[PDB]
Amino acid sequence: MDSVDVVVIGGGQSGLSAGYFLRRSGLSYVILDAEASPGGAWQHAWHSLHLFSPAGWSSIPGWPMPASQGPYPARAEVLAYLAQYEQKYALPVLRPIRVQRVSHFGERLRVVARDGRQWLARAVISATGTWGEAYTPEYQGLESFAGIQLHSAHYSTPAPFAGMRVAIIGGGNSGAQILAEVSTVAETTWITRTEPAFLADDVDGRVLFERATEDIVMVPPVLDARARGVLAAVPPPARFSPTGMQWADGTERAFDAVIWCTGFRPALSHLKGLDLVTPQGQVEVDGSGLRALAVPSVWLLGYGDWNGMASATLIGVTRYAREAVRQVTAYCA
Amino acid sequence: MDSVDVVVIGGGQSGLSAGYFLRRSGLSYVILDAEASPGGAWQHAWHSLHLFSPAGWSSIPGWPMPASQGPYPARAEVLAYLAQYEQKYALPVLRPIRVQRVSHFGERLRVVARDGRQWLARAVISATGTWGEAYTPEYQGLESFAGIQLHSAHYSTPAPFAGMRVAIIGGGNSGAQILAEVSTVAETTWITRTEPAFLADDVDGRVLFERDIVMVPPVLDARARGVLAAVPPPARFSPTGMQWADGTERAFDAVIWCTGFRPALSHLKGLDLVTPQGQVEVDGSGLRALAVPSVWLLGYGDWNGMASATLIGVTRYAREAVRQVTAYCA
Ligand SMILES: Cc1cc2nc3c(=O)[nH]c(=O)nc-3n(C[C@H](O)[C@H](O)[C@H](O)COP(=O)(O)OP(=O)(O)OC[C@H]3O[C@@H](n4cnc5c(N)ncnc54)[C@H](O)[C@@H]3O)c2cc1C
Ligand SMILES: Cc1cc2nc3c(=O)[nH]c(=O)nc-3n(C[C@H](O)[C@H](O)[C@H](O)COP(=O)(O)OP(=O)(O)OC[C@H]3O[C@@H](n4cnc5c(N)ncnc54)[C@H](O)[C@@H]3O)c2cc1C
Repeated sequence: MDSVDVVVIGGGQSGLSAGYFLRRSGLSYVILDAEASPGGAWQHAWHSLHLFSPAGWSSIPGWPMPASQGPYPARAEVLAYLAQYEQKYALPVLRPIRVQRVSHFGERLRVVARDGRQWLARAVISATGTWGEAYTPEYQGLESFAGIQLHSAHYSTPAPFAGMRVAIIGGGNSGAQILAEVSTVAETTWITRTEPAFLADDVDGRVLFERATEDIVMVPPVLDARARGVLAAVPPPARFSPTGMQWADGTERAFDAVIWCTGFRPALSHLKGLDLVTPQGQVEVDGSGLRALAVPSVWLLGYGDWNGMASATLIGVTRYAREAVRQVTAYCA
Repeated sequence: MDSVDVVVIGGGQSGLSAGYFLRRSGLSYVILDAEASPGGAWQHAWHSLHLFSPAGWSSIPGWPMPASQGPYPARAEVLAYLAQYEQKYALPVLRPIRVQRVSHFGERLRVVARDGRQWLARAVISATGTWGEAYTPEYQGLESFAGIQLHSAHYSTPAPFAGMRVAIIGGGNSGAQILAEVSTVAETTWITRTEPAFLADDVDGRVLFERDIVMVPPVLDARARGVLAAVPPPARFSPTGMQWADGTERAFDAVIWCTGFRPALSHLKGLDLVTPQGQVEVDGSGLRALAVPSVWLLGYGDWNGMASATLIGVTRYAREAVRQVTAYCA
């Protein structure tokens, strides 16, 4: 049972960012991550994925992302970056470890792994991301649909959908990008809640970051899809049928497959039992967005806007990582 | 959407055995497996694990296990075997693929992967093993125990248990072996339902095939260190330990469940094949499913053939299953 000052849970961009700042502190720490390789959830993104901002705009603290081959970073490059980042700062990343549970051990916290390894931490920084909690909504008659379903989290390639009629549900960047790729081999139908909003052709995802005083980027395959005229959105249906869907007015479309691009929740099963997870799947944090209210020794990092505006982006996590790390450095004194 | 005659789900020793025979049939087939590497659930066994029979007695069809360095095969050798086995027979193993669902598509079956890939099969041989469905029983007050728990499926090394009081629950070969290893660094207590029965010192796991727990070297050792005393189940758990019928209390820092597994058949839910006992209802041969004739099952344990869930004993059922389906495809 190692005693450390800080345990960081999750070894993605968020955890590596926390790491960079903890290195410059005087504190003893470790970073626990469940994956086989470095790179967080990017290891699970689909093959064609590219970022929506250039390398300079996709960089975490200190060492920036190397310039990419094309205008936008490819999935591969993001992995290469995050790999080389750990080495560059020789960060204490133990991998693979699945943290099962964090629980009270007197004044400190006890972090337990699936295989019985244990750590004793004065502080914990949860940086586990969202990929692990894919969200599918509940629609009437869904349990009856005979076709194929998957979440965007497991989308990989358009091939399997060749020649099918396919519903893409969700109107974010993901929906748009996957719609773009699947429309190349399938009769496609984009189902969105509100009619989608595209940024301008001459601008990129850095814009979403610039709203940090407090929608979807025209990345090349999206430009292409627009030009092929497949970016028409339709409102949600009313019911699912065994073979398709049905709308308010009674119009019926058949589908062979459905791809849920309906987002994710924070992956905080390891904090259940500390009673920190709200029924909305978040935690209640202080005004800085970072520190948990019900248990002062737990900080959270990188999860999304409730945990800091644009914290769930490469560029935007840096600020909160700094703040979280100086906050805990104070706590350890 | 590939049409094949037979889809084998699971690329462990069971699936490779089904594979060996399907190769000698004239049939088109494929083997889908979820893991990163070959070797099935042996990739997940703990570091010190050795088999309880020699190599000759741990072999699947055709090409036998190479002789091992020591008297019993080590985890590493088992993986090496199963790796080379696939190359030797150039078996059609697609990996990694997670089969989500098998469902009716007219006369045939439709096998669907998590990422949308699809196959159209006249027949399906489920060989997904048990590792994926670890079983922990439900004891009173368990939710309250403050210490550490894991199933044997995630046991790895004794180090984390150094200096603790530790309960080992389950009295199989696993319990015994894990007890043997963890007793080297921890005050240990073996909790079993039935007082455990050891085979004789001069015999090994081949005996179990000739139809309880084998005296493999670390177990001999543990016997000699006097740590193989079993105790009956407790009555309830406390936050810091357990309590027996008579009211005696022992404290524990950790608990390791060696209480077995169920068959991993989530992919057959929805065909309504999975009994509430976690099995499926099969014909007299033990292999073919009753409620859906196009589904065979292989390697899952005694209900699916005596000693089917062993390296040596799966061979027979693989052959039988494969000749059964070869008949069905005609
Ligand atoms: C399709 C898609 C496109 C995106 N595009 C962009 C983009 O173009 N630009 C951009 O800035 N952002 C983008 N993001 C968002 C954000 O950059 C990613 O979500 C990124 O994955 C978040 O990094 P993270 O560390 O917060 O989460 P992750 O990278 O998911 O998480 C890090 C790690 O924590 C580990 N973990 C979780 N639980 C445990 C546990 N119990 N024990 C140990 N380890 C654990 C996980 O396995 C994972 O390795 C995109 C996201 C998606 C889904
Ligand atoms: C601790 C322990 C010790 C043992 N010791 C011995 C011994 O000494 N001698 C002996 O003969 N036997 C022993 N066995 C038993 C048996 O030999 C092994 O259990 C073996 O792993 C069973 O072979 P299998 O192929 O049926 O299962 P596995 O090897 O677990 O299964 C093969 C594959 O099915 C895959 N799979 C599951 N679901 C899906 C899906 N939905 N889609 C795609 N792929 C899937 C799994 O990923 C897995 O790789 C032992 C078992 C255990 C647990």
